[PDB]
Amino acid sequence: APDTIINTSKEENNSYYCATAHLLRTDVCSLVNRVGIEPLKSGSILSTLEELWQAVGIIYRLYEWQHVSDIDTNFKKLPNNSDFGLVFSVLDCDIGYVITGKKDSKGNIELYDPKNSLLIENDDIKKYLYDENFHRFCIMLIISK
Amino acid sequence: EENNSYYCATAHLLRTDVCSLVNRVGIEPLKSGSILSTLEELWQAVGIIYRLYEWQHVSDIDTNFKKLPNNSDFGLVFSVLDCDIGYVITGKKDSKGNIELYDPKNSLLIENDDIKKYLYDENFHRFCIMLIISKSE
Ligand SMILES: [Cl-]
Ligand SMILES: [Cl-]
Repeated sequence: APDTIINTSKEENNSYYCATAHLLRTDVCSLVNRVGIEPLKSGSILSTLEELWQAVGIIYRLYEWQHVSDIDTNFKKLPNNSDFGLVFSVLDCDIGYVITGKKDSKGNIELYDPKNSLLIENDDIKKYLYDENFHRFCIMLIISK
Repeated sequence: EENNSYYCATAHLLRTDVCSLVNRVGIEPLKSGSILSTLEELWQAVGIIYRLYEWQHVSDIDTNFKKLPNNSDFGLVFSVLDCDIGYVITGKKDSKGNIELYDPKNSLLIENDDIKKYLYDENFHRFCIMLIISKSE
């Protein structure tokens, strides 16, 4: 349940905190006052994203590392009205990077990068994944809260 | 009752028993109709921190085993031809790198070589590994 917030600063405003707070529809202050300030567990953003979801009670299904060429095939197999996390490997990043996404009733995809306030809809999604130097990806589909 | 694989599998991995697990936790029902969902929700409750794997066919299981690091405890949720829901067993990759599987509800222990025979006998179709990172007994 949301607390009063100013988006806070330093490094609670990381992808994985920011992506998790958007999907739970809460804020990063509610996220640090419960659970705490999570360091990078085991060096993998995936591991720290997963264990942040375990801490806050998100029940998810995981889809393993694949090349970004076959991402629309994963998009097509997702159920309609579904929210999910998206961990990407990046050419100029030594760790992963997390964005959020949703599938609407009509089967469209919308992607949201909360840390950079970036919102992408179908028909701009291909250009975005290319512009962002995304290579591999891993989808975390929420089942329940 | 509470003699269910997911409770029994979680209590075997935690090095405890289900009755002292259930005064913790309570008796949580089948969340979302999913044995996977119920295992995840039971593990978050008790503090088992896991890495979730993609559902995969049982044929590709020896490769998943092959990539697991030594000294690993894990759960394994199976799809079963004659079961409407999943079934949970426990697993280990010890220091020497052998795989051992334990079905707690039916007290069965399976080691390498018998694993292909075992998974075929049990009518398992796909599977999903939950690798333990952290316990709090
Ligand atoms: Cl709202
Ligand atoms: Cl990883």
